[PDB]
Formats: sequence, structure tokens, C-alpha cells
Amino acid sequence: TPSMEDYIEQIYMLIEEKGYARVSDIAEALAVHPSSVTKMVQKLDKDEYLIYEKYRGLVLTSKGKKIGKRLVYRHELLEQFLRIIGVDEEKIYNDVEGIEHHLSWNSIDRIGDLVQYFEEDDARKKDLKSIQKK
Amino acid sequence: TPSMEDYIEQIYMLIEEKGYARVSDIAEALAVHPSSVTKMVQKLDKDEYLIGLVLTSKGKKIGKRLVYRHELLEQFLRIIGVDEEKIYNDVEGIEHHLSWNSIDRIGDLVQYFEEDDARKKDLKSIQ
Repeated sequence: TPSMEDYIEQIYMLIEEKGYARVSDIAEALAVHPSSVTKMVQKLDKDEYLIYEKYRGLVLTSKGKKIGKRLVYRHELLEQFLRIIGVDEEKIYNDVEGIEHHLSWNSIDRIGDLVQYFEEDDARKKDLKSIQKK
Repeated sequence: TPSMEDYIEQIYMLIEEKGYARVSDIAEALAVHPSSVTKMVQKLDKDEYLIGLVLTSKGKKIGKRLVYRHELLEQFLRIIGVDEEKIYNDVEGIEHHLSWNSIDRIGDLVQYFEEDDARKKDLKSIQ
């Protein structure tokens, strides 16, 4: 059962490089009853995540765009993170997948400050690799 | 509902802070039906993790590792300055979904800031 968050992420991609999002497209990528999209897209509208453009179809409001873009950011940030601390590229996605839906934006924020702490220079992120060689 | 690990870990810690682990103690902590703790404890006893409830080398080994991973992820969140109130929640939610490879590096990363307070307060200033 995809989350209101999964939709917005999904509805985001289906809009990003697929014009706009049609209720059938959702019940596709998310792989769930096409009536579960209308049931949900109903609450998404109520939550100001998207409005329905007569004739054109569903589109995200600045809010939805915001929430959606932030989700995308969370995924890449977590991957950058796992990778920057030196984790088997193979694992990166695996772990990020498992954890991403279980972390507060507070952690996602401090993890950014963490990724920051390093990325700014290849040296400081070396000492990390030096400790890893044990 | 709690997984096999969640139980092992709970059995482990309880013995840690009381020496004993009672089904009631387990059920109360995990907020589950004691009947379920019972069903679990049987599976746990058959697969020889334990036998109040006592952990065998196996259960003891796994339990200690689960607790380490737990205390480590938390300590990690605290290190990078995460709201005291959110640490446990986030950790309880991500601890299971992180490979041991990731845990091992969170470890080295948790060590990086440990061998030099100049690094702990260094990040704090960037955040």
C-alpha cells in the first residue's frame, strides 16, 4: 500500500518527464487498483498537493512540487551519504531504500550537514577512509 | 508486529538490566499479546536461541550484535546533532534496514568524530 508520500513522489516523476499525471498512470507505476488512485488522489487534492486541470488532468501545486522535489533530494542525499562514508556501491541503494522512508527530516537535515562536512574537500574525507582501513 | 530480532534484542536487554526475561516483561515492552510472545518464544526455543527465558550462545551472540547496532546508530544520530526526541524513533525505524556493511562504516564514521573533538564541534558549526 503506497503512502501519500509515495504518490507525490510518483505523481512527481509522471509529471517530470511524462507530461502530466493521469489517474491510470498512477495505478500503473504504483501498481495498485485504478480506484485506489482516485480514492487517494482525492485526499491529495484535499491536502493541497495537486489540483485537477479541467481537460488537462492532474498537476502538482507548488506544495506538491516542493514535497516531491524534497523526496527526490532525500534519496540522492542518502545515497551520496552512504557512498561518501564508503559503503559497497552495491549496498548503497539497498540500505537507502530500506531507511529513506524511516528518517525524520531532522536526520535528513543533519545528514546533509554531515555530507557537507566532507564533500567540501577530498582530504578530510580521507581520514575517514584511513580509519576504514582497519 | 516485532520480528525475530526485535524479540531476541528485547530478551537480551532485559537480561542485561535484570538478569531475567519474562514473557510478561517481553510483551509489556513490545506492547504485544503475551500469547504472541509465547508463540515466538517457542520458535526461538526450537531454533535454539534460548530456553525465566535464557539466551543460548546463539541468541546471546545475535542479541549483543543487535544492541550494538542500536546503540551505534543512535550515538551516530546524536553525533551529527539530531533532536534528542527523534534519535530513538529514527533509529528503531532504520536499524533493521541497514546492511552490516553500512553499520560498519557508520562505525568508522562514529569513530572519526570520536578521536578528535575538533571534528565534533567542526560539523556542529556547519550545520
